[PDB]
Amino acid sequence: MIYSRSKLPSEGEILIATVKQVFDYGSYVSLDEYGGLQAFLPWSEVSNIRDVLKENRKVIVKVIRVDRRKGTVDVSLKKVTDDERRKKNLQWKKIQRLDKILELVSQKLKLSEKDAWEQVAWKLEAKYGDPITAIEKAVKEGEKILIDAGVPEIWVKPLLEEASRKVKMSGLITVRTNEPLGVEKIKEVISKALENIEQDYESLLNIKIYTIGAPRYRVDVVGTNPKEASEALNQIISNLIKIGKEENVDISVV
Amino acid sequence: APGNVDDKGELVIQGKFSSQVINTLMERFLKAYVECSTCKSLDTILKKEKKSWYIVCLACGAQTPVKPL
Amino acid sequence: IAKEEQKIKIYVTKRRFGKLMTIIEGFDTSVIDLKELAKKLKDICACGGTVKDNTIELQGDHRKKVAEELVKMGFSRDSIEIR
Amino acid sequence: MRWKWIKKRIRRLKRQRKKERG
Amino acid sequence: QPEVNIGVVGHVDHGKTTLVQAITGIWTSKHSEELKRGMTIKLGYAETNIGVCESCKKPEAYVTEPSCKSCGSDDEPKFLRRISFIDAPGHEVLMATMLSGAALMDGAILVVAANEPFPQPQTREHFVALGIIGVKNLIIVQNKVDVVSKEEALSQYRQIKQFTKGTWAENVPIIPVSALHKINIDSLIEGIEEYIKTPYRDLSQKPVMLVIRSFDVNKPGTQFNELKGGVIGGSIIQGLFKVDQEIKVLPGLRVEKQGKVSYEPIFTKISSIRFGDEEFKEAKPGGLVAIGTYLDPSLTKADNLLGSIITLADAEVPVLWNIRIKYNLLERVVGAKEMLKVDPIRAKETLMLSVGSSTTLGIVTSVKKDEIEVELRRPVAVWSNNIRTVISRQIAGRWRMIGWGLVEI
RNA sequence: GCGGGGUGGAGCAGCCUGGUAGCUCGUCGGGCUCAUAACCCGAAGAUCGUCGGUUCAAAUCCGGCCCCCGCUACCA
Ligand SMILES: Nc1nc2c(ncn2[C@@H]2O[C@H](COP(=O)(O)OP(=O)(O)NP(=O)(O)O)[C@@H](O)[C@H]2O)c(=O)[nH]1
Ligand SMILES: [Mg+2]
Repeated sequence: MIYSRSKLPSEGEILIATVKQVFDYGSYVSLDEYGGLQAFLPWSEVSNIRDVLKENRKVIVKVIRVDRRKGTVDVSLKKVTDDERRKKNLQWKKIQRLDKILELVSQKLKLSEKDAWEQVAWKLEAKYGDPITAIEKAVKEGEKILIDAGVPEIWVKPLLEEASRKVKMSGLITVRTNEPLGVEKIKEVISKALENIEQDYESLLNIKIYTIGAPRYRVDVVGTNPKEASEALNQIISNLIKIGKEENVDISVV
Repeated sequence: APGNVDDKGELVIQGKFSSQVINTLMERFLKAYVECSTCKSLDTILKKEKKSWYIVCLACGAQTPVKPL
Repeated sequence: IAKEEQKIKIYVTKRRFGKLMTIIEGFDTSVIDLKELAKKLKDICACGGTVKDNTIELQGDHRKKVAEELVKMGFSRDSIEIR
Repeated sequence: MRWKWIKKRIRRLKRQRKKERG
Repeated sequence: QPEVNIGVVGHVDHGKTTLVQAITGIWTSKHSEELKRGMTIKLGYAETNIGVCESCKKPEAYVTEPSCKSCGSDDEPKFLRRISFIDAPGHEVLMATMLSGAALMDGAILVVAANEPFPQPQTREHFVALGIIGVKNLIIVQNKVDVVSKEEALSQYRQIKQFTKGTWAENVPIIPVSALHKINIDSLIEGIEEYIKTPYRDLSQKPVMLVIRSFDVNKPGTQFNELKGGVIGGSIIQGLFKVDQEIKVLPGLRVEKQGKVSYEPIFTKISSIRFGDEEFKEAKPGGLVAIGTYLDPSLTKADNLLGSIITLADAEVPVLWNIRIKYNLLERVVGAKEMLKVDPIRAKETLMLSVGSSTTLGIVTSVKKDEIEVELRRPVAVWSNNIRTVISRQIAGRWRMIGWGLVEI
């Protein structure tokens, strides 16, 4: 529930629709950006035809006809330029980073995905921007970016805590030593390197370091953010080596 | 080669082998896992423990231990 | 250290310009090193050669030679067949 | 040639000098 | 802890391991998966309790647990001692680890197969290795008597009673068994209780020990925070170690400097002591021990310090490269199917010098009547002047015992 | 301990990004050819290891529990 602030799409617009039923001489589509607004798609506008006419792969189109009278819309997937098929395909993952937030927040607050799209997503639309980038400034800066535009102060915190899930990344290191109490120097040079790492390259989820051979070890930085992977893992691995080299514990990446 | 048994008791080996080399390697099996070592009867049970299987004849009463495979 | 033994088929083959070649096939590619074996065998034969998939190939008839060199190295006389 | 020989002479020397050292 | 180390020697598949199963209940694993399809390969290990049914009749009186109600009646068998075995392999070429093992043994049991032609290539090879080294406490056993004629295990007992005659083995007693079904094993227990007696070892002596395994307790994936130490596996021979003693290994790890070679002693502390599956605070000779350490398990993974020897930290032990052996030869090569006469030793030749538990190779520089000097590859830590050694050659692709003697410093 | 696979009988795609289970073979029937499963046509046949959740909807996404093979290693 992506609700819209219109009754019919404007004619010659591009949007994400979902195929609903495969009929003989066309196919009824649901224009996902208009309250699942049922439109028609004939064959003269299609073009191996059983994976894009799939019962509901979500295909992108151009609106050919909008008969405002009856309430019925035609669409075509021939009349999408392939320089209209990418930037309204990046606009899809931002409009379905939003859908999710208001699909779990409205639920949590126990209200409606209509009163979640009317209040949050139709008053951060007045604030020049896709309502997922007036919340990406919000979760980082503050809840005063949500209050500014007049987004009712019931959604404000349930939004900011339902927006900010895992990503797993690793590396093969080699810990060779000859110290009398070497095992202790390994545990040291790992608990001194895996240190103050939960606040440098910040709120990541867990770090595990373990023997998969004897000298070979895997390190494992899982993180909420994918580009909060190597950044961290690499600082850990850089400090392994440095704190390994300073204390006579030979360390190196594979 | 690979294979599994059908749903009515039939071996489907995935590799086309002549009708002879299956007998010669099905006799050898008999020799190592069914023919007891005391009187050559073929009338045997196959025991299993931790890591020592035994051919147990139903005629004489002895036990031919076998490499467990 | 390890062990492993295998059935060994040795025979005359065919290469381009120049003479026949000698195929030695049927070694266990996990355990045995055809590259260390073959360096050793090219020394005995005194022929160029390679590891050709899971085989060693040796340029010229070397069939009595190789069996005589393989049995020395601690391979079984009874697993080897010169064809 | 003298490439050959120098390394042959060297290998002879080493290997033998290995056999003397041992 | 176990009091004493007993070998189980013999030919390949004669059932040395199966007879350690029927006494201890413990299998060597049969592992490397390649051992699970071959047979035992690394030195097996197994322990047990030998009580005695005082209130009943022998040999069935000789129990394995505190339980006498099995034979006669209940009176809980007085415990006599706890023991431990070392199962050598039986395959001809795994000669070099059985020798190695034999530096730790206080006594042995010769497992002959009742269904094969008696003097089998390794059965003998082992035996004379025994007679050579000094393991004078032997008990022969005729194993597979469950698959033979009652005439056949007697006619072989002739053949054993005639071989065992001109050799040193007076009344070395031949107890027929059936390792498979564990019948007549309690009579083997009466043998081993009588003949393989518990020697005296002076504890005040310089702590010395041999190593024959060593393992990374760390499973695939134990986290760094509870990375337990590396583990050296071997048997004490002289002294007694204690939990929290400073220690060194020898000859120890070698460095690399552009093609150079240089071994050196490693130091560490005893992190933990354990015998069987039970942890101890001290350790004494007889038995194989294990010593948890604080050194990097990468150093002691697969079995890296195999052959090494452990001593007190700040002790006095020469790490020789070159060595003076006084020696003597067998007149035959009791080992090969073939008995071809042992040639006299030639200079600039390769031989496999077993000293202690280490199995080194080395090259011969000098050759006298009975005094040779051997340059080596990996050094040897010579803990005493009473170092028995064993001398092999490559006869035909497979390594063969040919002479023995003593290490001179 | 990590994987890697599991799918008509058989070989296996598909699983990423869920929306009438595909291929090759075999079988079986018919046809074509002089006679060939050579070709042409059709049928049969997998609730996609197992158990469960999420989803309107799953072979797919998810997690416990198995079955073979690489990795590890006898783990004092
Ligand atoms: N019938 C019978 N079979 C036996 C007896 N003892 C052992 N076996 C069988 O013989 C096989 C070999 O036993 P094993 O103990 O490995 O012989 P081994 O000499 O110890 N082998 P290794 O050289 O590795 O030490 C096993 O599969 C076992 O089942 C026996 O007394 N009777
Ligand atoms: Mg054995």
